[PDB]
Amino acid sequence: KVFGRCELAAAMKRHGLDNYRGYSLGNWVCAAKFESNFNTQATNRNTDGSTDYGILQINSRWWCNDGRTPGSRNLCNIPCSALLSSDITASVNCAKKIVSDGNGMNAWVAWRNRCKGTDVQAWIRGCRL
Ligand SMILES: C[N+](C)(C)CCO
Ligand SMILES: [Cl-]
Ligand code: NA
Repeated sequence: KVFGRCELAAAMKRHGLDNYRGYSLGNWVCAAKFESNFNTQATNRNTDGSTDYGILQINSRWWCNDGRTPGSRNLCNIPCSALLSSDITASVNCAKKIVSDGNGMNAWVAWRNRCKGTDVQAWIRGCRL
């Protein structure tokens, strides 16, 4: 599924992301925009052979099992495919574990390089929330 902007902001809020670990909703929307263009089916292979999955491009090195990332963990206890569902519940739940891991939203390099420090509220501007 490709979410609309305000559609995704609404789903994220309903699953308790808005201000989670102190990150306002625009931060999550901006990160998903640059990680996946709001497409739940987005995948991207990394140089190390791990893969990133879903709206927040969560990585198989640590967070999910895909059966093809040697030496990796599955700290969210999920198949990476669950991260590609139209229902964002597994991506949100695993994102809450990632953003709690110590480095906050710096875990997502596209958030640090394209969202951090910017006027992230613009991403939820005009949305009924
Ligand atoms: C969300 N991760 C930390 C797993 C990677 C970003 O693409
Ligand atoms: Cl933080
Ligand atoms: Na894994």
